[PDB]
Amino acid sequence: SSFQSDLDFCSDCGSVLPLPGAQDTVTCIRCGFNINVRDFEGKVVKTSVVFHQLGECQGPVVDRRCPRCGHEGMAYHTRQMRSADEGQTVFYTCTNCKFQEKEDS
Amino acid sequence: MDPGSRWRNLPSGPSLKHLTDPSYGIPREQQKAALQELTRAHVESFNYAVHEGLGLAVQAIPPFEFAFKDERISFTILDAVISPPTVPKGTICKEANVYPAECRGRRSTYRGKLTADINWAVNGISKGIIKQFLGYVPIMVKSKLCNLRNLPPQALIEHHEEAEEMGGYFIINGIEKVIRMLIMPRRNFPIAMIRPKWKTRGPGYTQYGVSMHCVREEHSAVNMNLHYLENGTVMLNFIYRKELFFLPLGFALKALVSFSDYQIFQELIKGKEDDSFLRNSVSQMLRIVMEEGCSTQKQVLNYLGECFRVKLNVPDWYPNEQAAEFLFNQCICIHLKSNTEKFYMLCLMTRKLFALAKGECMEDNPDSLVNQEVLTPGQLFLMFLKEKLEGWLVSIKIAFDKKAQKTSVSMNTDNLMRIFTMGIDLTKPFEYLFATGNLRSKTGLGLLQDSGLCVVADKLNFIRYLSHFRCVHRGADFAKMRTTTVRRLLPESWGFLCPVHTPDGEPCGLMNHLTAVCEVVTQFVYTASIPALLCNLGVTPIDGAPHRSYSECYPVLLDGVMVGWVDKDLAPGIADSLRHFKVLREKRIPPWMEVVLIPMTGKPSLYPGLFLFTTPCRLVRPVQNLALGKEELIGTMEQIFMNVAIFEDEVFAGVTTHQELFPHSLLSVIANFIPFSDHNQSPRNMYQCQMGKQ
Amino acid sequence: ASYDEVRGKWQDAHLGKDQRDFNMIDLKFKEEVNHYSNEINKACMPFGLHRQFPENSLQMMVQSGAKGSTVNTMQISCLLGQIELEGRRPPLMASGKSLPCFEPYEFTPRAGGFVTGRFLTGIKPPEFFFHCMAGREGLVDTAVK
Amino acid sequence: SCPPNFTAKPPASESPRFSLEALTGPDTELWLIQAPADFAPECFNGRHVPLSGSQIVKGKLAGKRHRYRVLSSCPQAGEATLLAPSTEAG
Amino acid sequence: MNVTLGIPRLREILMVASANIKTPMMSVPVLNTKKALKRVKSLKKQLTRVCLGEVLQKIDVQESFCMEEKQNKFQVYQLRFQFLPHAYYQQEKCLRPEDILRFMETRFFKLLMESIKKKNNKRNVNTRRATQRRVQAVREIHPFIDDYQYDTEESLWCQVTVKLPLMKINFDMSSLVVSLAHGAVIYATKGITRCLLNETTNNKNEKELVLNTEGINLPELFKYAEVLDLRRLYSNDIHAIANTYGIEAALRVIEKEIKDVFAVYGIAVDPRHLSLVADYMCFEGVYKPLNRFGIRSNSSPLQQ
Amino acid sequence: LPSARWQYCGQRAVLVQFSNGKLQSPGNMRFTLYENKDSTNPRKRNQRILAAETDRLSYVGNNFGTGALKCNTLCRHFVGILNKTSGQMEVYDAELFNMQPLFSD
Ligand SMILES: [Zn+2]
Ligand SMILES: [Zn+2]
Repeated sequence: SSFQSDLDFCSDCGSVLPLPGAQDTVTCIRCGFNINVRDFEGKVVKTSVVFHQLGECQGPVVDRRCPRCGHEGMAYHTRQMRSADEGQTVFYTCTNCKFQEKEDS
Repeated sequence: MDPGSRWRNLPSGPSLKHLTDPSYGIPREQQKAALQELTRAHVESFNYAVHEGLGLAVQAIPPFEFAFKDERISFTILDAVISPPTVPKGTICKEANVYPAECRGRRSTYRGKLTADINWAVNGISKGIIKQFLGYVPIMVKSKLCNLRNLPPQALIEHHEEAEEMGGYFIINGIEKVIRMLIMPRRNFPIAMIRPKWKTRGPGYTQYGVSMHCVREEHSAVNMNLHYLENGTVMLNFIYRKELFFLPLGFALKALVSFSDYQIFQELIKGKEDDSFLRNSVSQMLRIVMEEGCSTQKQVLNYLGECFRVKLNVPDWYPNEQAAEFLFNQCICIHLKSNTEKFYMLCLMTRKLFALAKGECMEDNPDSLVNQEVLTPGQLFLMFLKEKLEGWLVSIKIAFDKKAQKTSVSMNTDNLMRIFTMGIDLTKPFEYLFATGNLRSKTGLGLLQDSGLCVVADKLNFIRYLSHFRCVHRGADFAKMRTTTVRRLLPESWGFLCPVHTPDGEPCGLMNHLTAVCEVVTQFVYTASIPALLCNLGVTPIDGAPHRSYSECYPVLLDGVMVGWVDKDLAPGIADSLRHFKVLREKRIPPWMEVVLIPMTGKPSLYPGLFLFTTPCRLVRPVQNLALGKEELIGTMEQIFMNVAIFEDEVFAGVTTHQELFPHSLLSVIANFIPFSDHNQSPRNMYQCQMGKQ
Repeated sequence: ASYDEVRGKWQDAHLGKDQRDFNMIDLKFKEEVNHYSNEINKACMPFGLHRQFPENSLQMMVQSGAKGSTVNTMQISCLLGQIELEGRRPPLMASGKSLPCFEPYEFTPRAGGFVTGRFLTGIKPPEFFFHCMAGREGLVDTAVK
Repeated sequence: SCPPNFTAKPPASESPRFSLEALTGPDTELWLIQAPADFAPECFNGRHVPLSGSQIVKGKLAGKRHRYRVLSSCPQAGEATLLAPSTEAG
Repeated sequence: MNVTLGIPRLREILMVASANIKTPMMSVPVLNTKKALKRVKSLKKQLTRVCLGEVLQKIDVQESFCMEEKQNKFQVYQLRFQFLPHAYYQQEKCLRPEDILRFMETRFFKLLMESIKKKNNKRNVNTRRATQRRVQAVREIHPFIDDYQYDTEESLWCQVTVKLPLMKINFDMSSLVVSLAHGAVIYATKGITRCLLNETTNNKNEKELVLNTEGINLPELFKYAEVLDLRRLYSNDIHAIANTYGIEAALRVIEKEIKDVFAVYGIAVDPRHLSLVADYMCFEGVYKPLNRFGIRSNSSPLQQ
Repeated sequence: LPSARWQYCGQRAVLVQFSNGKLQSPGNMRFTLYENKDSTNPRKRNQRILAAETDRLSYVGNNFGTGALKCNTLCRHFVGILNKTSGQMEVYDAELFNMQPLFSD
């Protein structure tokens, strides 16, 4: 008339057995049903912590002459940095010498 | 478009013929049914919160039993009503009612008498019933307690009010003050969070955690957290009157149910059965409860009623088994009456935390409107009124404890009752919340902020006045942060909040305004037949076993209550036959239910399930379900899984399942009034929306 | 590779806590759609306007330094171009669809904010919601910090 | 030590047996049919229920030809065990 | 590389004049001689901090139980450490995978067996917080080791079979092992995080390889002189040039560290304004701040 | 395509859950069931208490108390027989019990 619980729980009540210790039988606390410590050989708990399992032309161009190198085409990016009352703001960025100037419209 | 859609009366083009007519200047006998859909969430919420919710919030006040000299005085409020505003008694007058146009011009408050039936009883025998004037509460104009209720537009010009008087506002000392709609977290739902501020809360915590905003019948609100720990152990935090409580998970689940520990083991391992660290951790959490000699439910209840008795402020005569069911009644999952469905909910919060900590489900974005709802003016009225009723009872207790010192004749009461004259009067502590906006509570009412609740409805023009009744304010504490994520436009606000209509300075991104089609769900219905309907479909309930294994089965969560386990090959076919009941109004499926089937992909997507929401105070918007041909109230979380279409040409076969009503539905009322919005730039529109309001 | 396999690879690039291979698919759409943002402006802007400079008043205000730029005129009479949002294309949802109109993980540049319609003729509603994101981004990053 | 082995029940009492069968032989295969909450069981009273897959079986009350759908299953080792009363122990 | 930009760098220079600054760099060009270019590929590698949570793939903890006598009953652990392959880092020291095993065999386990015997040797709470918020050489390390097994064909794993006794509570050895596995392996060169020679940039057509490190150790680079042209060195740290190259070159670093803060943001300031700030802050010989602790040097009480 | 024949007879076939594990070992275990008295109300057809005594422990199972499962009210349970000789799945009525072991007071 024995049941099939997990190894860590009693199989007459459902309460949790404690850990092993100073004896050969681990006992429950509310039914006195004792199980051998030899039955806990197959208690193998695994854990795997994983660290490293696997292992734009800066935007569109516009024909604007660069201040430094004099290249004919700079790449731009717009961004609205003032309030909603006025303006946009255009950030140019050259292809050759990578120079970055801004304008406020 | 469907007849009855509220948008069938949308004009083809502008007319201009309505200002050269003989009808111009004759008041109609029917207010217009399109200007009244803008204060509907303000007025219907107050209607629930002075009639039904007040009777459901004097039942959740427990009986007030305290100790006299070896007797036991017991109070309870049986019923509480609010009268519509009249003149004081003794006034020689002809029309006894008081109308709002008097209270604006005289600069007083439009307020109604609150009074209740208290039931005093000594030593358990019911020995009286006293009708006690508690105070005056403010009445919303055009609600079911205003004296302008259901008047036609000609009888409303006679009482000095405008025709098209939409309501939504309190007259407090002559100044009209609306309660705006704050964003609260999504009620009765696990929200997977990752916050590294939680690592410094206890000894060995982890960032991972699941929160829940719990609300009971629109009148109480409590947040509770879970926390993953590096052991695999789960904790459970909750604040009860500025006292943060720590509580392990086994101490909650053993105190809730009388199940054996093998079933509490089994409920927490349902999907993840081959795992080895998880079974070890859910063994440790129950072993912790086994440590202190707490093997049954009553022993855990005595233990937690002895540890948590001095800060719960229970009386000096309860058994500790009742002073521990007092904390599960008011702090842990208040939205479920059963202690069994609190257990089956803490198991789902715990398993969402396990699948979040292992990195198998992604963080639910707390700032996205997928996981956000709105707070209506019926919630903040009913919550604060409930708390002040309890505070009135506590003030009666303080009146007796002050009458005991410097002792009077002090006889047995027998309806003597000069104490109720000396009780606290909630005229002024209830007026203060409206008059200043400063919430004053020993609880916090489940809200994350203290000020910024009532806003003066200014009326400089009519563009400004509408957009106090469409405002969705994110938070009155996020204005001071250096953040950008809580004030950034996200694509899940399509149809529910307006992209352009927000201010541009410091309240940018916080003060959102609703779109035109969007609407707050305020009608409260009952969910009795829906669990039996689901189990008549393929929902195998919790206690039985599904015919396929778990991890090939979705949880089902009907408005905070765990219901069952749907097989994987049935859950698409259940999410269709619950939209094919909502769009056709069948089998008591409400029209505002969110059938949300988060699918099983096998990748770290959202936590899979079939989540059915029916509660109020959400956001919802109408679309056209193309398969039937009828209007569907898509909610905030359904439309991250639906392929809606804007234009008829963009409707394809098999891919497209819905269609928006009219293609400019994404815009607010005020941002529609901008002519040719699609040709001017976006901060021009965001600046025009605050030109028109000036 | 079929499009479901590539779509599964880009779902796997998404949803991961690396977010490095997902910021590399942005940087390969944002190249291929700016080889179409330039080929439009070479066809419409210099010699394709209705009146050219000096007759054109907008080109006179732009080229003589009065107010404008050669970017605002291209947003008026050619495409608006790619909408970048704090450096990248606009955010996919928690379900991998760009906006409720668009299919989950849709390959087309219209899903990532490539507006390709002007302020002259008109902006359709998705290309408008993306544009409002890019405007609120700048107004928030000014108003807060 | 001293377990209860309870027999204490104030409003209750034992019961006799029923005249059903008591046999589980080589031919009898135990099926555990799980029915909806309002299912009148004479609605299938001569119809073929499937023993594999799924099949839209017909009802009786509304006369609908695919009103119910009987889902067949597999060996689940369902923990419910039948207590069929026997004739050797009355 | 990245630096600190804007006002909290200008305040970091002029207002606090910090000894410990956030993101400090160091820049040395290369001789452009063919012998001294093979060496810089190795020297970029020999200064990067290779950490153990950078070459490790996964930790595989496996707790069991083992009992043979009335006292000999134990908790057998097993820590299988997969290391990431040598092909997946060609930027760090050419750290050939026998070295990340000899690190384990020498000095990981001395940290592990000290963390173990610091933890258990002297969660469950209801406290009501009243506020709001060689295998014979490895076995020689301790007798708790039962077994050691490293990979021989390749060089990728390691299994300590730690055999601990029984306790009351079961502590986590996937929390101690993970927290100890955030630690420097063999050489973190003292005050240098990473090195970046990937700049082949030039100003007047030089093809000048520029190292640009993320940390500051001046005498670490002084011993590489046939490969690094130390005549043209640079730093952010004024306190690491005032104490190595003098105050009269910690004054041609203040000017460049103000100009290269304004010129990130497009602003250009005339050098006659900056050389008045460098010749005021380096007036007393030390690098004083312009704050409440640089007004004590002044003479007028009505200005202080 | 296997098929059968539905034949509903009507008696209750009691079905047992255990709060601690599978049974897996039938032996020397008593089984008695304790219905309610009054048949004028429908409590005679609803109230029932199952007793399953073993020499070690004894198990009590209700239909009304806090601990009774909600799979017999929100769902109906049957038991098939499948007499394959005549080819009929003759089907009875069932009810599911979930027994807790009895310890103390
Ligand atoms: Zn036991
Ligand atoms: Zn250039």
